Amino acid sequence: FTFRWLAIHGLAVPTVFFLGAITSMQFIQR
Amino acid sequence: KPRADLDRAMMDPARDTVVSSLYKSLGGALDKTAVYDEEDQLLILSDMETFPETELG
Amino acid sequence: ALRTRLGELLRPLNSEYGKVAPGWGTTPIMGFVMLLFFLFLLIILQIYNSSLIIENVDVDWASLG
Amino acid sequence: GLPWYRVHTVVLNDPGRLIAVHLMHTALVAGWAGSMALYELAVFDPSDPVLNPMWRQGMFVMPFMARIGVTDSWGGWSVTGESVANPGFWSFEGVALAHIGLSGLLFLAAVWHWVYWDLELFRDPRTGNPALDLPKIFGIHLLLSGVLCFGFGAFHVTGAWGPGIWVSDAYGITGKVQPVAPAWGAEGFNPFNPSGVASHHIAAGILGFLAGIFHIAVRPPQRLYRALRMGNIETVLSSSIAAVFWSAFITTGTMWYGSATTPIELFGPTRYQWDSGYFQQEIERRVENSLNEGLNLSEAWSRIPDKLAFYDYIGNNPAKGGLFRAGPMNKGDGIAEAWLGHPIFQDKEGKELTVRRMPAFFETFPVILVDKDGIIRADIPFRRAESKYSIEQVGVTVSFYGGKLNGQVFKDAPTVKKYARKAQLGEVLEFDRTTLESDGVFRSSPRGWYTFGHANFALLFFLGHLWHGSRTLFRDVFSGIGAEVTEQVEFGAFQKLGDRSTKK
Amino acid sequence: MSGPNPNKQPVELNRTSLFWGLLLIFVLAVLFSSYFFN
Amino acid sequence: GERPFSDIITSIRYWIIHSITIPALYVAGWLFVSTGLAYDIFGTPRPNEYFTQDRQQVPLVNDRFSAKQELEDLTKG
Amino acid sequence: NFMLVFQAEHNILMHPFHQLGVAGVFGGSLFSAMHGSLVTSSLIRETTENESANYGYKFGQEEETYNIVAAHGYFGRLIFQYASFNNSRALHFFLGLWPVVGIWFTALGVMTMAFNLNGF
Amino acid sequence: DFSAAVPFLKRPSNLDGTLAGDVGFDPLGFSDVFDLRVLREAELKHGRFAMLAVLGFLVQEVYTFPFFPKMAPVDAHDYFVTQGGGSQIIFWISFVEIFGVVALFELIQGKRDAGDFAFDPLGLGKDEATLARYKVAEIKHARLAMIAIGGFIHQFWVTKQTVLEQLGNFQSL
Amino acid sequence: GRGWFDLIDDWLKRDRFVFVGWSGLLLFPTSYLSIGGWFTGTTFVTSWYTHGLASSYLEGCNFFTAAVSTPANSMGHSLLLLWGPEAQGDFTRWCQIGGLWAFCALHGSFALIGFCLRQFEIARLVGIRPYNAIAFSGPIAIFVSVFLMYPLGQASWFFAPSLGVAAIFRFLLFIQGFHNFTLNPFHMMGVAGILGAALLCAIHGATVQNTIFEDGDAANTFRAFTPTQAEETYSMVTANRFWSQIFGVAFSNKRWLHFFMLFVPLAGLWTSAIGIVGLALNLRAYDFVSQELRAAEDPEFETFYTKNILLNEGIRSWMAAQDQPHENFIFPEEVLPRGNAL
Ligand SMILES: CC1=C(C#C/C(C)=C/C=C/C(C)=C/C=C/C=C(C)/C=C/C=C(C)/C=C/C2=C(C)CCCC2(C)C)C(C)(C)C[C@H](O)C1
Ligand SMILES: CC1=CCCC(C)(C)[C@H]1/C=C/C(C)=C/C=C/C(C)=C/C=C/C=C(C)/C=C/C=C(C)/C=C/C1=C(C)CCCC1(C)C
Ligand SMILES: CC1=CCCC(C)(C)[C@H]1/C=C/C(C)=C/C=C/C(C)=C/C=C/C=C(C)/C=C/C=C(C)/C=C/C1=C(C)CCCC1(C)C
Ligand SMILES: [Fe+2]
Repeated sequence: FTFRWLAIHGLAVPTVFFLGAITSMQFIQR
Repeated sequence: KPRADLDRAMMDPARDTVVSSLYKSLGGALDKTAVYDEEDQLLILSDMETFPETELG
Repeated sequence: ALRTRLGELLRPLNSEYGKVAPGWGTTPIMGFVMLLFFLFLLIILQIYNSSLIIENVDVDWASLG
Repeated sequence: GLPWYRVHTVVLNDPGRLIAVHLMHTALVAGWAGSMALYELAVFDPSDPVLNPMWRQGMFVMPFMARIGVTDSWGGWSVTGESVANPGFWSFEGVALAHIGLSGLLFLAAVWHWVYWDLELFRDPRTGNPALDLPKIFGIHLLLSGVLCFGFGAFHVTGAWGPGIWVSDAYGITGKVQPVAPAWGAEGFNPFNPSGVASHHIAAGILGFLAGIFHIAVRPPQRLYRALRMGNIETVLSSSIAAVFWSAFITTGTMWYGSATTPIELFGPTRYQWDSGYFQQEIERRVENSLNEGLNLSEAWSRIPDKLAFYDYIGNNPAKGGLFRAGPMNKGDGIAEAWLGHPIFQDKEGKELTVRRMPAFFETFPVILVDKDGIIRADIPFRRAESKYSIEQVGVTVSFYGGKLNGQVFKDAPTVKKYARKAQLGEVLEFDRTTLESDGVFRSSPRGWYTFGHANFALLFFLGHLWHGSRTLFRDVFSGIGAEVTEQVEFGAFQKLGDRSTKK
Repeated sequence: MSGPNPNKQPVELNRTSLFWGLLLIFVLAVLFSSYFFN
Repeated sequence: GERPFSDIITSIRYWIIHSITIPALYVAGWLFVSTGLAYDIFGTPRPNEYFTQDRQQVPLVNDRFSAKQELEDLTKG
Repeated sequence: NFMLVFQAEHNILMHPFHQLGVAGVFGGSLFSAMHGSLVTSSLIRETTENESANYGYKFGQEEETYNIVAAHGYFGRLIFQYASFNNSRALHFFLGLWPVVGIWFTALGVMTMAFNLNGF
Repeated sequence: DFSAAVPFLKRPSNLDGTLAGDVGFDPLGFSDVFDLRVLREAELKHGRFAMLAVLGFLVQEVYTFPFFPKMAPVDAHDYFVTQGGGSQIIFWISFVEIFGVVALFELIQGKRDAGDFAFDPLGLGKDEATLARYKVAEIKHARLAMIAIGGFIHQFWVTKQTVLEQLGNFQSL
Repeated sequence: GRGWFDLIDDWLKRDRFVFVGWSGLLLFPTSYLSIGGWFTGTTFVTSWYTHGLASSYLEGCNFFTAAVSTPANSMGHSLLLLWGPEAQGDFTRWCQIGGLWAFCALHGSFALIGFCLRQFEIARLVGIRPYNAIAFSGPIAIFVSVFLMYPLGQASWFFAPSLGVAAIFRFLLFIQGFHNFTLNPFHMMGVAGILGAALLCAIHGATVQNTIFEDGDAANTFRAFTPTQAEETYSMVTANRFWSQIFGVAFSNKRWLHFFMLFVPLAGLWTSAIGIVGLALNLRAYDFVSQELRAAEDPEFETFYTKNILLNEGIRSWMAAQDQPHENFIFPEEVLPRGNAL
């Protein structure tokens, strides 16, 4: 609820989203 | 030139208008500016402290 | 400090060192003017960058005719 | 003692000697202006304004003298190419001598203000210490600058009382000093519209005059006085340096990209006129319009002026020079003598070929000839490689239209290769090399040198602004920090950082 | 009046600074001489 | 003042809400890639969309103010 | 010429040991500037306004010439409170460790590319 | 104490009501900042110029001097720019208002009433009640003519016809 | 009680885990958007319509080959706003024309401004001198010159560095080939500054770690130090003697030593920035005229500088066809410079 919470969640939600996206991209048949 | 004997102590704020409020916002009737800063603003501090000399030393 | 005619003429123009307006003074209207200047600079920058195209304003060497 | 890099801080609290050193700097700058003008007049050749203009000769302050009215000389010539029987006093020589005399007068004034430093004007009536009421000084100077700007834009630029400014056409063929009527609409913010200069100076002079009245009238707030350290003159230095490098970036941009204040008949063409094929497109349009009137190629290409074909040349590109290729542009490819005409390259089957023009990035570019579709039909090998599309094999012949070689057709391979190499550079010209012993490497225009110098100066003055803002806001800890810092640097000792009253 | 200016300060340059300045100027000359000459 | 790490990692809510939210974000990214939504959002070509039948060269944009129309012409079909 | 031919024949830029060496020199410059600025920023006031601040330190003095706690607090509040080194000895070990290891790795990368074990 | 003219606005603090035509109308409040005497001087002089201008428009439309050419009043301005009569008119106006500057300075110093040049050659106003009534009438006529002269000029600018000519055939567009 | 501005100033300057300050309002969103845009570009956004390249993990690139590529050359020096006349509000077309590079570049410029302001603000609140912001002016000069002033002097944003790894390597070799930047003396001063700063860092670390006082009985000497102690932790006299009799000269002033450590990399960065600003207008130290004249008059005359010139020609000619695809450079095999060709 503090500013540290917001600073973490700014760098956490898209971080997990991007990590999932990259792990999905690892299985694309090139 | 704006009138003399104008100050924001006798002028009622409830009677303010567009020009009067624009004059107040642009620093008008500033007869309360007799105060000075009273700070040097060029004073470099010179309070040096002497470290005590130890036996080792 | 020697006194001169020009010095005595210009003395009232340099006589109020440190004299301040109490409080915040004219800072809000100063900020409003700064905001207007920022908008004006943004407008002319985007005109010169061709990110802002205005009627009858052709940013080109060919507009000289 | 003072270090070598702090020797000028003795006039920081001495207003009289501050004025003295400012006068000395002003005298040095004015003397540089005068001496530079005299040297440029000593080395200027006004014989051919078409193929040897002032920007081909490395004139630096001559373009700025010619920008706002001074175009004649006591020698009887003008930079527009005309002859002046009665030059008047305000020629190039008159301006140079006026600057020299002004430098001398400012030098004497600097001497007087250095000797007579303890004027009573510079001392505060309330305290007696030497002080400057910087906000009111700023009001006075802003009012003076507003008056000067309004006067310049209302009388000098408009021609009401003055010569006007340099106005050229879209392609730099017929440029001269003309009175300029201001444009008050949105078209005044067109940077290539010279009416914007007059309208801007009038409006900004009025606004600066009003703001100077305000700044003389109204004292600063106490919050802004304490925050910006308005009692210290180093904040004035910091903000002035900031504004100065802001202005330097603005002038760098307007010089490199071009504007109405940087005409191409004084500073030369820009690199983006070569990148976009500006003059090439104009020349092709004129040739097409002349061909649509029933003329043949010779008459159509002979109607193109030599100035317009001279602008369509990569040696006039400011982005082709070198950092240590010093001197004028004529020290490079040479002094231009004549336009040889437009080359048209034809193979053995009569199909026309165009040599691909060299981009500004390339010091060397391969000579390749394309057809109208864009397919390589002929080229020149690198230096000694075995070839497939060489000039000797395809039998390329070159025919010149217009210029000095009008009507001539060259069929021998060495001449065709030479003219293809020349056509790679744009329009083919004839250059003189024995006058200045030109080495043969392209050099930059005054536009490019101005841009380089002022971009670097703005970048360095950014550092200077940072340094002086730091020395202003941190004046109390100039010689170091004390023992009152140890309590503040404890993590979580105070609620608000740096505030002793917010202790937990 | 025309006399003792209170802001007069002496100027120093120790031998370390002298040697640093000499090294700087000579190294700059070595570096830029090849480019001034060509 | 600050919130210590032990209070963060020993909180029961801190674990259940993460266990119900973060794998959802992971699967959301996985489906953002795997359903082809990223290609459509960011304009990235599919492996079968670098070259078309009519365009066998690099699709260069050659005009500034008609870039949107040129991209729509190049990316159609 | 050596650098250009080496890049042509071994692609040293894509070699991770050369990248570690570039990180070593860039980090060495970063840490040299950082340490110098942190020490110069927190110098203990020992001079007057009309002399260089270098004379506040005397060669062979026992006391420390700058406030290590002040620089540590400034750098802790700059990034986060344990991005700094509380220990000056550990800080100087890191200063001597980063670029030495970087140059070791880039020298070993050139040694390995001598025998044609090229970069990525 | 709200304004007599404007019921929702307070009466301006500098408009006590002693002046002629002081009904309390000052929404923007120019009297709060600038001097009321100088403002009344400017108002009275604007109004006197406008009254003379309105009478001049009527007379010039109805009668032009035979040694002057016959034309509309508004476009005669450029004719007398070129001819030199307008230069004479502004020259004598400037000559009178050179002393007008001194009168304004005395007004600033407070030794003169606003708009009071003591110009009563015919002795029309000597009784105090008649003098106050004439002051009120003068200020009302000044305001009315200040509006009317701009009305005349703009109507000629949009319709290309003079005042009584437009009252002849009232063309609406 | 207090005004609203005073309350906001108190909350911004609160001594919390992450200091915000007034500079934080400019720093945190701009830096956050710069880093987020870089990750978004290197993760999803292509370069197929600007460079004809693949520069995202979605196209199959790794960490080295993925980049946020510069805009197309046709864009010129456009600000490339999302609402601008090029994209006209279309996020897809904005990503396809390279507008994400402009997003990252502008937000990173203002984020560097914010971080330098943060250094100033924390130095003012703590109470120390602001030499760290002066030090950070160096990297600000690097970023400004290279990523803004160089492309603004060139044809477009296309020739600015692309935000990647192999993209930066391409920029290095491109500048060497088209500019001969190694020959530039300002770049030489920059290299001297960087290598001397690394030298100073290593030598100061080694000297301090090897001249410490025996302040503890443990063989590992890291625990024998407290931040609040008054005495020095290492011998300046012994270090000065060692370097006086090993190297000939040595530091005797600790403050001058640390200002030199501050000054060398800063001067190197600023001089190299001057060099890049010079390159922005093709005002280069590309050639020595007398060497070229002597090589033209004498075919047997050859130096390593002439070989470097030939290598630059090779870089330009073999790189321009695919490196600048908008120009449609078609170079036949006979015009390409080859060592065996002559
Ligand atoms: C430039 C130029 C010339 C010129 C000229 C000249 C002299 C032009 C002069 C133009 C003038 C005087 C215009 C005046 C307009 C007055 C208005 C709109 C007042 C409205 C009042 C209202 C609505 C009152 C409203 C009201 C209020 C507030 C209070 C009561 C309620 C209500 C009644 C509703 C020439 C002829 C010399 C030619 C030259 O070559 C070019
Ligand atoms: C090499 C260099 C270093 C790095 C930067 C850069 C690359 C730009 C380059 C720039 C160098 C610089 C700053 C050069 C400065 C040159 C200057 C200031 C030249 C100015 C010379 C001044 C002169 C003649 C003054 C002549 C005035 C005279 C007789 C006056 C005499 C008179 C006086 C004294 C009394 C009245 C009567 C009279 C006759 C008027
Ligand atoms: C650009 C734009 C579009 C429209 C919206 C808006 C205007 C807001 C604007 C901004 C959008 C934003 C802010 C998007 C945010 C994106 C973010 C924060 C993406 C972050 C992704 C994080 C990632 C991958 C993590 C990478 C870390 C990795 C692999 C780990 C590396 C490792 C390390 C560090 C040491 C070696 C071992 C190992 C494990 C390999
Ligand atoms: Fe140390």
